[PDB]
Amino acid sequence: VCEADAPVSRGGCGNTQPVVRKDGMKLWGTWKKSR
Amino acid sequence: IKQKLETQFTCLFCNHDNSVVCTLDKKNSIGLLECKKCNLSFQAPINSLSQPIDIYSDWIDACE
Amino acid sequence: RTVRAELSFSVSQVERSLREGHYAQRLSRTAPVYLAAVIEYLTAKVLELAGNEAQNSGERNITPLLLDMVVHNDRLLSTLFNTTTISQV
Amino acid sequence: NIQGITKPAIRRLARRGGVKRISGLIYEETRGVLKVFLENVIRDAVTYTEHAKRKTVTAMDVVYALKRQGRTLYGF
Amino acid sequence: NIQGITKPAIRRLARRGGVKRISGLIYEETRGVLKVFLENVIRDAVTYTEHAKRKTVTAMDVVYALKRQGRTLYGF
Amino acid sequence: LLIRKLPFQRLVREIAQDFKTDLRFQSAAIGALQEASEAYLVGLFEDTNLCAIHAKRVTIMPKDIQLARRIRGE
Amino acid sequence: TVALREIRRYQKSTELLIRKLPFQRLVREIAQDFKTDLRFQSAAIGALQEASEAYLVGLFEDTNLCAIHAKRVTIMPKDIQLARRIRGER
Amino acid sequence: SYSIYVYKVLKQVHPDTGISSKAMGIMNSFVNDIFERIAGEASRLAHYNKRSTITSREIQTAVRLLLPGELAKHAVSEGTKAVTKYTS
DNA sequence: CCTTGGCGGTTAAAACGCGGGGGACAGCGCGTACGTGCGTTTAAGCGGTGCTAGAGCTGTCTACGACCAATTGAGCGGCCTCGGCA
DNA sequence: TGCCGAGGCCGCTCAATTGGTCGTAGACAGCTCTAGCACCGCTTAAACGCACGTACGCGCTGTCCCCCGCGTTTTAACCGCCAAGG
Ligand SMILES: [Zn+2]
Repeated sequence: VCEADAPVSRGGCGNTQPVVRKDGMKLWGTWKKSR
Repeated sequence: IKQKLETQFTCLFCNHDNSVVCTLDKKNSIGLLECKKCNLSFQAPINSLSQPIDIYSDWIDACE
Repeated sequence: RTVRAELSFSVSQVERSLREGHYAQRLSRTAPVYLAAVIEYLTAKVLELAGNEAQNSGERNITPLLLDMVVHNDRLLSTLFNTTTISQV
Repeated sequence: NIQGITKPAIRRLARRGGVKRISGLIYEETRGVLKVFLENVIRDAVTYTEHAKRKTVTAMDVVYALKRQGRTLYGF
Repeated sequence: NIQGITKPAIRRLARRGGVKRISGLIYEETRGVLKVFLENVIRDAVTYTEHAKRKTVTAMDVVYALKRQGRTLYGF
Repeated sequence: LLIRKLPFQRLVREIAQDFKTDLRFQSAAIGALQEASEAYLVGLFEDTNLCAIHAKRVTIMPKDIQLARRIRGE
Repeated sequence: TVALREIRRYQKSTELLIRKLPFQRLVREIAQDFKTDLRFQSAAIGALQEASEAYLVGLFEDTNLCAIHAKRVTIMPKDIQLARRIRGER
Repeated sequence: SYSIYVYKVLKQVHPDTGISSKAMGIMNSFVNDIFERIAGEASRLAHYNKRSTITSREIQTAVRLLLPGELAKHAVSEGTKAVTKYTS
């Protein structure tokens, strides 16, 4: 997850990050929406 | 360990394709189909050799 | 009208909420001034005690622990919060 | 299961409440009181979610379900 | 006065409540509970009458005052 | 009704005088107040009874009433 | 004594007393029994836990009063069976 | 919504004491609750008398009904001495 | 040479048996103040006309504030200038 | 000695002001309802004393189930290893 706060703000936006996968010439990202 | 697999099968009710998820519990021989859309659930027995196409086949016969 | 009435809440935004809440078909001329005055009194009575308790305890800011300790103490307004629960999370 | 509400968590809660010594037949009762409280609040939270055509029970559905019991919750 | 709430009328209420035996100090404690209940309901009934620009407390002002305590009253 | 209705009316008018003056009452208003008051007292006595029985006390005492009222949030 | 100590401590603090994970599992289980795979905002579960713990704590206050009323220092089933009855929960 | 005015009243009542970010959401849910309770009650009042306009008199009665005792007294004195200062 | 299928290794704490030692539950004794059914006498309670009018019920009349439609002014965010602490 | 922090200027979006309908809200009249407040006759309901009884409470006992501490140990939940494939 990209932290909005230091582990104090680090400039983060708080969003969780996706697991990006390659499928030929296309890239797919799977985000885990907030078990 | 359970297997959570996405499939490219069409739900027999809501007709959304690529939205059926198959959960195969081999420790208890219980397979579970789930939609991701309308989320209808269907349970059926599985062996050790079964695959998402085996329970999805049993779901087609359970309707007809 | 807020400075003219020498108040701190906007009679306007609250009036807009009343229009959006559709609590009636038509408001009065001085009904939102009374409601903002009354609301303003309740906020300046709760935060007056939170600011009295932050300096009585010695705290600098106002935490939700200060709100939970005040509103369930202070029998003046503890009756308003008989059935409330500040989450503290 | 309801067994996740353990013995020392009910004991801790009792300590917060002001209980000194606690008899054994109180955890099950609490487990049975807590389950009734959740079955009364989650029913209304699921009713607000099904009314809002959602699938995710937000925290405002829980605040509305607690508001329908005279248990207003501030901070959400 | 509150003394019109006689000893045997509280005794009758207690009997209607299922009480077998009554101590000699319930009588002044029940009048102090009844006076608080009337001071809480009549305040709201007088508020509805002063809001309705009347001088006669009708029975619907009493029904509204009991409705504001979770004591809905049918038949008026 | 278990209370002399008239006494409930007197007491009522007295208490009411302390909130707003020169008030008048419909007879049905007083009757409503009496039904409500008596229902309330009866229920309270049920709960009090339960408290007394809880404390090897089936016979209500002021202590029992106070417990009942505290748990009711009164 | 240690009991008293804990009461002085817990009453001083406001952190949640039930373990998060376990509570999340209980809520999702119960909810699963009404509607299958219901997704939850984290704040929804947090709301449920705050509400549940406040409820249980208050219940334990009343229960304590019921035990003390019966000249006891230990809370039992007859206490809750009384507190909840007078509350109009049962 | 109402969070910008809670800090503005706090600057008057305690210009030295600050407030947190969760306590601002608590005071903002408190204000939106006592607003949607007073307006709701007032709406009930305007229906019981078959009126159509919520005046300041239905707000004064909903304050007398909702707030218990001295908070209602003080609540009705501040609204009256704000409407009179408004009309002048 | 690299990344998943199931599997040890990775913690805060409780799954607490169970060794120790005591607060306190429920039955049992005694033991005293209070306590209601029955008794008296009463002062208010239930049901009837007689009288007198306040304001609700229902009717049509006259009426002033909101709806949605074109103007247009102030608060706020993105450029852009000014200025003393490091 | 000089650039990023703060206030000012130029755009954005929503709030404030004005003019025409418009049915619903406020006035007002005719008129019957049940609440108005005053007196009878009778009666169900209420004020005050009794007394031996059942309930309410204090004190001592049994044994007994929660009280406090320790140790790994296990689910649940975070971090690294077996040896098959493509
Ligand atoms: Zn489907």
